[PDB]
Amino acid sequence: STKVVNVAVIGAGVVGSAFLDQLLAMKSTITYNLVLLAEAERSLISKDFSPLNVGSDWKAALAASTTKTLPLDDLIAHLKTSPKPVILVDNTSSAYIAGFYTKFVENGISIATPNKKAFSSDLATWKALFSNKPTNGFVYHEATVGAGLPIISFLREIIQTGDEVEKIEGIFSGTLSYIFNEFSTSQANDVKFSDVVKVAKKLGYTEPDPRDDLNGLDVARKVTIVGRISGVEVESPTSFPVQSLIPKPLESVKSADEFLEKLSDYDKDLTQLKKEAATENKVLRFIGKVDVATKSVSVGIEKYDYSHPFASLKGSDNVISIKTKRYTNPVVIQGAGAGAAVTAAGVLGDVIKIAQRL
Amino acid sequence: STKVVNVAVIGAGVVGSAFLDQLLAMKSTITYNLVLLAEAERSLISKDFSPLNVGSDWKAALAASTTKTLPLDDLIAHLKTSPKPVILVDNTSSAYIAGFYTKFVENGISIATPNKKAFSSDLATWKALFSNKPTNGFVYHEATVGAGLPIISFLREIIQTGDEVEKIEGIFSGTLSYIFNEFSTSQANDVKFSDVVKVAKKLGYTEPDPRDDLNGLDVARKVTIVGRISGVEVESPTSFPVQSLIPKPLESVKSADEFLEKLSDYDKDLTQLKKEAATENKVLRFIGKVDVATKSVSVGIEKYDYSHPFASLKGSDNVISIKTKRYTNPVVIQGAGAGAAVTAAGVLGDVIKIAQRL
Ligand SMILES: NC(=O)c1ccc[n+]([C@@H]2O[C@H](COP(=O)([O-])OP(=O)(O)OC[C@H]3O[C@@H](n4cnc5c(N)ncnc54)[C@H](O)[C@@H]3O)[C@@H](O)[C@H]2O)c1
Ligand code: NA
Ligand code: NA
Repeated sequence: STKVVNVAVIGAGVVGSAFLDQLLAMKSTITYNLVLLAEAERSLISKDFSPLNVGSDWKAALAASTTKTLPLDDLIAHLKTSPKPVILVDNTSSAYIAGFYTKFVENGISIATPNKKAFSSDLATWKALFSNKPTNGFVYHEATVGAGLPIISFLREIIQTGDEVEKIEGIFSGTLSYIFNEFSTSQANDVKFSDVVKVAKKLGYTEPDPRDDLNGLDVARKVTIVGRISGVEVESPTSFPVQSLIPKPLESVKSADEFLEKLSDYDKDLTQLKKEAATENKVLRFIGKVDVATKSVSVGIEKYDYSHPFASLKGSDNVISIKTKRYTNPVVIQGAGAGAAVTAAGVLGDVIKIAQRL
Repeated sequence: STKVVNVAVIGAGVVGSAFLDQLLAMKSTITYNLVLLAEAERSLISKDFSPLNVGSDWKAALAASTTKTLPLDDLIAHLKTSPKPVILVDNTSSAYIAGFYTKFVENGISIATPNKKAFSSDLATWKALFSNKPTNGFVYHEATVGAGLPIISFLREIIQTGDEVEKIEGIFSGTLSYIFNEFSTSQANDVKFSDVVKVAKKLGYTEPDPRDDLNGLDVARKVTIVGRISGVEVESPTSFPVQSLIPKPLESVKSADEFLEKLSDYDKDLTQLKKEAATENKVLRFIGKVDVATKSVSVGIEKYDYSHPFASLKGSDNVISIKTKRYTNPVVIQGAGAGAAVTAAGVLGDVIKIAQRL
């Protein structure tokens, strides 16, 4: 519905710029007018709400802008006056922006985003975002868990029709999936955890500092989200057991490059844990888990039989196994769970779901 | 104020019945009014367009009605009269009703359905899926391929995003998935093809006459749908290779129930193939296949290694493997692809998409 929608983009980084390219080249019966292109420093803004005149080369326009990005209270005071429904696309991982979601929604502005923040913080924030009071903006966050795979929309659809989630488990980290798919295979191999890690870092399958992947916070925020969708009132990303791969108190002691070279000093444990699993004919994988019956959520290493689909993941795919009252046999979804184009497409897909809803 | 959508249902069988229950139970910010229900010669029609007063038990109310079922032309006329957008839900498998789809849509009546007829006939009939006219209802057929799994919506989504499907292949028949799951397994099986069908027949996991499942026509039906969505203009479900499982030229004979009793005479070929695959650590599966580059579509048996996702299916499960420009590694979606509840949930899932879009 509404043949004309205004899109307000925040974020022009790795995911953000692919998103912009996809949004600006998309052909549809619905007209999507870009009215904001904000970055940390500069920002493009249509005071008019008419489409920003950038053709398909927004980078030169943005680079040439000396207008400072508006503080969110100012941005909303402006966007709320749009003559057509507005959709905020938050392509950042900003706590600051996330902190403003509720005010966006309350001002009738919808949100499409991969930012996990607002969905993995306060439990009241969460409820406020999905209240759907009249005229308030709709909030879509498909890309928060599983990038562009059809996961969250599928869960929400299912729950709406009356189905009930009972158990979920999955590998929601592309970096950790890669590491384990390499570190623990069916074939017995004496590969060290430290070697795989720094190898992953060199190939670039890691955040600049691998510790931002090994701590499990990323996977913990995603399970917080999936758990709450499943009806488990998870308090926070740290209110349940989250097994960190960062070697014990030798953690918040080091500093980047130090951590890496210092890591090899612990391959002992994982080598022996992997061995015991190779005894029980299982492999090690890093998972996120939800159990609604027991209202128990968790993150960490778990063993999986060689037959299990988790042991045959290709590359660094993500996977979610979903058991509900109706799907007694698991619904299993695999595929890239990260990557610029695929993640931006999931966000774009969310923009399309909102555009038809408005 | 509250958005309202009137729902008109045709068919209260295994699926429709689950659909109706789910519909009357669902709680949403949008109000769905059941304004018409038709099953065989009995219909419940709210001449008022107010929600049918089915009290608690809609079955008892349907059975009590003395209102005859309206010819389709009179049904359309009546529906055009509704004060609110109407969504027709065809829970039949009728090629006759299917034949009236165009009339419904060009008259502003939307459609949600598990009925594959209209989508798997000739190509020109399929082309009539785009709102050539601005007063055209929508057409959703999610449950036509893979029950309630997120397949068709996912395919259409990424395509809109700019992605391009290159290859697809999956198990699309619940019955045939069940049969091959019993017949060809990883753990040294030994059952006769003959026996797998006879039992699937008694449990009612196959059409009253399993030949309608073995001729492979149904998967060809769903392949025609997927292939079209993928940009391959499949002429019809019989314009491409389809491997039939009804024993050689010894099908166009039997009086039907005769078939089952004479089937045990040909378990040889498949028993051989079965053994061979096992010898190779592979399993046998009946699949559908589409290749967009070569515009090649087909269905039939294929072998898969024990660790392959197509070897992890349970009972009536089915799967689809999608390789796209962005997903070099396929995203694989699996789970129940048949069954009252899950299918009805797929249809209601579409009813909800349409309602939000209206
Ligand atoms: N990189 C991946 O593979 C991947 C996979 C899934 C999800 N994500 C998520 O996608 C989002 C985008 O990540 P990314 O890789 O593009 O990060 P990035 O750092 O490359 O881009 C972030 C952008 O946000 C801008 N920004 C930050 N704070 C801002 C503010 N207050 N106002 C305006 N602009 C602001 C930055 O200037 C930058 O252009 C994050 O939420 C990330 O967690 C990333
Ligand atoms: Na996702
Ligand atoms: Na489906």
